[PDB]
Amino acid sequence: TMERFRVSPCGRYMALVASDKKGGGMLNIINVGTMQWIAQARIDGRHGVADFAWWSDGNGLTIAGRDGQVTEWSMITRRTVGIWRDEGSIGGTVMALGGRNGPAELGGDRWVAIGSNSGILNVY
Amino acid sequence: LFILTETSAGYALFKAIKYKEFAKFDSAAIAVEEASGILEGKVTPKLASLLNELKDEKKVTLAVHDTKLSNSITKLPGINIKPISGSMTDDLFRAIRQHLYNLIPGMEPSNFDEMNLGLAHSLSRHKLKFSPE
Amino acid sequence: LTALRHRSALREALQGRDELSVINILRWAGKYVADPRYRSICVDVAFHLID
Amino acid sequence: IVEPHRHKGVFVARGGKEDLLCTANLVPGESVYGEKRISEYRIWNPFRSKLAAGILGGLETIYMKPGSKVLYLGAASGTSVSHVADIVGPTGAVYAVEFSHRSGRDLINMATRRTNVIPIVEDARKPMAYRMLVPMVDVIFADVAQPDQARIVGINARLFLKQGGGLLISIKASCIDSTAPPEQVFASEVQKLREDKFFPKEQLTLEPYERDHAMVSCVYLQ
Amino acid sequence: RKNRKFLAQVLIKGASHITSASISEDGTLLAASTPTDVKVFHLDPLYIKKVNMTGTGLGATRVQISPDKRWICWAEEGSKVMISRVHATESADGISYTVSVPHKLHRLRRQIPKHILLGGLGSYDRNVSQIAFSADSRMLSVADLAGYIDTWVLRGP
Amino acid sequence: MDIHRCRFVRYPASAINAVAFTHSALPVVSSSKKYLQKNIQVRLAIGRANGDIEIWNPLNGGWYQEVIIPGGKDRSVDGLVWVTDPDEEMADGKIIHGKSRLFSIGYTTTITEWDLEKARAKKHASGQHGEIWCFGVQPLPAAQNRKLVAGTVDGNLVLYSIEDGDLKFQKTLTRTPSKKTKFVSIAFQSHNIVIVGCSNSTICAYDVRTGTMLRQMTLGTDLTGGSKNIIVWAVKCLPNGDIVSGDSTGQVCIWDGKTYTQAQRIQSHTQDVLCLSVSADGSKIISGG
Amino acid sequence: IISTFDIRPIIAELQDIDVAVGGARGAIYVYSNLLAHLHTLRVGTIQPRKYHWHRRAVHSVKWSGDGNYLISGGYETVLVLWQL
Amino acid sequence: KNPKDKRVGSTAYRVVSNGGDPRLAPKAKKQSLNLKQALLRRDRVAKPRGGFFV
Amino acid sequence: SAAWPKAEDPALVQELLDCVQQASHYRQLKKGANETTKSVNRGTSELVILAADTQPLSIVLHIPLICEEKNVPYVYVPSKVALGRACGVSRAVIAVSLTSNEASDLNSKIRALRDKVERLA
Amino acid sequence: LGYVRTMRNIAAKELKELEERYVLAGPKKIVFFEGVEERQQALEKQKARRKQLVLEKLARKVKAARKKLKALADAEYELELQQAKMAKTATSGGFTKSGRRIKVRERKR
Repeated sequence: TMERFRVSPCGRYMALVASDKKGGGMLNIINVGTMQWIAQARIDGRHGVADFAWWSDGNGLTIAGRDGQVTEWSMITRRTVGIWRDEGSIGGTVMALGGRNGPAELGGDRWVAIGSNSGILNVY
Repeated sequence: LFILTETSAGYALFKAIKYKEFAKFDSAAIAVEEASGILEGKVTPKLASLLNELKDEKKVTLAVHDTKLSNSITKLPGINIKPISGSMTDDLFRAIRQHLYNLIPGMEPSNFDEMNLGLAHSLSRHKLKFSPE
Repeated sequence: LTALRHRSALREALQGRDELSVINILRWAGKYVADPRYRSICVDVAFHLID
Repeated sequence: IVEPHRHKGVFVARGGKEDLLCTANLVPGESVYGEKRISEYRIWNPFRSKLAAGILGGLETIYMKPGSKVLYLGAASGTSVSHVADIVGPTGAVYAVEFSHRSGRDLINMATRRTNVIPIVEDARKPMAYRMLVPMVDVIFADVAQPDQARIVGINARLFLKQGGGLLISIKASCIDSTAPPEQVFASEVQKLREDKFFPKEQLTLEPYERDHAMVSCVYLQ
Repeated sequence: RKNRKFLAQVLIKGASHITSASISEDGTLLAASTPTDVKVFHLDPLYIKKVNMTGTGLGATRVQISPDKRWICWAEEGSKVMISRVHATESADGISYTVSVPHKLHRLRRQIPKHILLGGLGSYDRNVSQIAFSADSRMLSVADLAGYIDTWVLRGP
Repeated sequence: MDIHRCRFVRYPASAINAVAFTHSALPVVSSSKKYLQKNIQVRLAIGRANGDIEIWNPLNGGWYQEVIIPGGKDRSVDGLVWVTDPDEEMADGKIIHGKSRLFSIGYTTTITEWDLEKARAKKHASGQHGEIWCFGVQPLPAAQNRKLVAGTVDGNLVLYSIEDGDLKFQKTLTRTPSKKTKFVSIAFQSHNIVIVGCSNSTICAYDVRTGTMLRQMTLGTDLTGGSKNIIVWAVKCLPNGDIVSGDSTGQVCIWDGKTYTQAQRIQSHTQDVLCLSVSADGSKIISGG
Repeated sequence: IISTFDIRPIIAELQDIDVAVGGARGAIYVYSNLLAHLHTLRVGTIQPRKYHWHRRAVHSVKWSGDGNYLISGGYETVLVLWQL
Repeated sequence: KNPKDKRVGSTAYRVVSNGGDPRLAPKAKKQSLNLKQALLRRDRVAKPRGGFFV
Repeated sequence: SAAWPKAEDPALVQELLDCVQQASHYRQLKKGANETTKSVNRGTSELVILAADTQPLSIVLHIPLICEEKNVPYVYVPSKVALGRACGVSRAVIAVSLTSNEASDLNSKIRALRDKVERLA
Repeated sequence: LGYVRTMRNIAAKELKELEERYVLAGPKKIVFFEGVEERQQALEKQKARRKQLVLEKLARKVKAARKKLKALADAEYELELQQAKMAKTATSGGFTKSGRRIKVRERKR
């Protein structure tokens, strides 16, 4: 499928969640100007990738999988910056990421909001 | 061949088949201090009064079956004879306690199991206050 | 079998067999040499089986 | 009417519709864990006792008589060890060993009254911690829920059992291997004892009373 | 095709495995060593019987039979070389073999330091790899993995 | 000299199941320090499927087969592990090298210790559990207190004790919830972290002291054929911390050492990777399928 | 026998090169880093990565863009892409 | 092997048996050895074995 | 610490919480420490899941004693908030106890799940 | 529901006591030997109505007590489903009379 994707705010890249669940989801990252594969970000979960969001400077992306694992994955070093856990999420459904004046090495977005399948939305 | 036997009351030594010597004791609250002193392997007055000879080491041997007690009494410089651990010494320390009815007319012509019972109650209640209630 | 004569591999197709399947291909060759619509291919298979 | 059983120190009480097992109370006028008593005889319950389930199953000998020496491995809160103490009498002595602390609490609070038991709150996998406290015994009873039960029995029998001694061990198949057949689990435990230099005399299952439990009665070096 | 002949197949009882074997020069005496027992068979051109061994029972790793069929030398537990005389008594039916009680011969105390004997694999390189008689069996030799060769001579009556 | 060539002696070949060196690596010394490592006995043990355990000697490229110790009928050898102590020193500066003991399993519940001096089996140890399928000796950081960890069929990681010429079933660390989890390979990342592969597509990372579980690495289905459960036949650990694992798809996965997640999937073989080997400095990986 | 080669530059300086030599026996040998191996008498051991799929000689080998893929083509009428 | 047990109808009298494995090796379980093979040949079939033979 | 039958593997934790959610929809579940203690004492309880994130951990330690006396399997999950919104509560539930009945696919799941807990023990 | 719970506690205690009494009324054992000779010697040594009525009686008592406990347990489960069907908000649990299982995926806020 090509259904779920996100274009970067700088417009240079575009990430597509690859339809391969199997206890962990990957997403292939495509240069927008030439429409060619340039990277791939794989996170471990149970059903894959719930959602994801590009950082505001445009380099990395934060991938919130199902079963609570959220992963910051940079584009410069092209490997995972870090993994944290949503508080008590039995499974994530959506995520968003916004604001300004955040941390400089995590994209410069201030707030992340992760909504789970129970109905609870945590804002960090 | 000095062997080191520890019962609830006292010690015995069978160096020359037949028993050679002993050390007896009864009915005190320092018996539980003896019990803790062999729970670790510390200095013990009954141990020291047993191993205190005046000549020298004459052959470096002392057969004690627990390695912890062996290498804790190795470090004492009061007599500087070095003991040996349990080199699968099942036969010696099993046969002496099964045939320990031969020993009983020697050091304590009696039945000394009431202080064995008392030390068991004292240690078990000490651990029941270690898990306090 | 015509495709295996055109692609040069009929000898490769026949050379790895065992006793029962050689008997099976011989039985097909015997049963179907009679039709002159594939007498040529059938005789060629029988050549390779004899060799 | 009370008769003594084939096993010395064990009594049965017979009536028109019942047949119960019982023992001779060492402290008369006193009960321990809420057991019926007949005038003084305490009724032995095979549904709470491993050993009393063996005797009603067809245990040929129990290796212990009044005046013997039994080491009890796994004395869970002083339930069966009181009846074993009443079997061995005042000239006998039962040495209870129980690592778990709550059962040690109830075991010592039981063991204050009956003086012929001595309780040891120590791990049964470390016999050199109570080698000072335990003399040579005649019988080892073993009801401990550990997978190296034969190894615990082995080290305690190499340090405390007499030549030609007795072993009554209760084996739990769902503790040792919960997937194999229980016959295979029990045969492997018998073979482990046999290479551990016992001599298996008999094995019987406790299965009107418990589920997948064996009792191996064996002698040591004879 | 008729030249060779699959003559005999001897099956060993038990569950152990044949560590080594040896045969006399005329083939009437065969000896096979398991790590439990050392078995000896007598052959008649077949007809095979089992010569009763006594005194062994701990197995061996190498077995050699003398060219005059009088000495049977094995390597019990790898490192302890033993030997036994066999007495051959003729009769009206034929020859029969009685093997004597194994007379262990002692190997020379070599000078090896204590740290070498403690460390490493221990006394692993003591077990004899080859057992060789002379062509007239007046002299034995054995050799192990360490490089040591120990020889013996025969002193007769 | 007249010769009868003879090919009618059907000597049976037997499958090698376990190859295990004495020392995995020796410390590098110079040519002026060549006399220090002359008495180090390096031997190679090879265990075949007919239960033959036979010692080789590398001999600086000589490869001389020294001893063959055969097992009985219906007896195989599956795993081989040498346990080599560190270098002890005497009072005078002389070096006692490590006494090396050979342990094996035979598709049973029993770990056997072999006596290479007497050329027979020295000891047996067994606990109430399933058949042992994989085992290894805990690496050095303790000094005299080293312990074997053994996985098995029904799950439970049993732990055996070896000290002062002893081999006894000490305890059981943990067991899996699912009874259908079979432990097929085991390798230690450090002194206290054991990496086990399982049959239910997982690579578990247990911690030996408390017996706990750090993380359950997982692998997907095999999409080449049927039989959805992948089987991690061989795990091993790089010196910098990463874990290399060959599995049922013929892949070789590189797992991160600090996070216990995968960093790479290398599709290498067509059928399944059966054994791995890792260079001593961590520079080369050999995979055999 | 070298049929073709493609070099990619690892970079506004020139840090390294990666050479892909498509040989006439069918293989594609990828020499990963060359200027840092021959910059340094003595050199360290260099060893190409072999990628063998073509039966006949490989006609063209090229690196693709970012450098993730190695595209290639031979007599067998198939454009092949090494994932790499 | 082992002598089979004799049941009177209530009890079972059986000879103990450990005389199979003295010091040699324990005998491999054929049910476990065939299980590891069945994990190795999952759905795959053998190639035809030999040459020209019935 | 005192939570020794800990469920640390996330696959097993996900299986436990999925079976808790299914039993909660079947109304075969007892939520809370007091209701768990009542079900374990009455003997209707098939499996019991405690939580290890309890801030005084000693307020659920009495349930291991009653489960040792009644021979039911207990297991510790990491997060009480996860246990709570697995039951569907919108509070933090520190102990839950899921019961059995005559014939259910849920009862088969309960038997397999307590087999996995016995594998942990 | 409270009445059914007390009766179920009483009936479960009666079932435990009756099952204990029935077990106390009425490849199990394995004996090991060193060899075939000792096994055969032990085989040579082996070669050398009231209970039926009272055990059938205790068996019938056990079956009736199990029926009573199963009936009270089904009653307690039906009453818990009645609580779920009559909750003040939409709660899952129970089947409708058409057969479709009630399952609401809302959270209790």
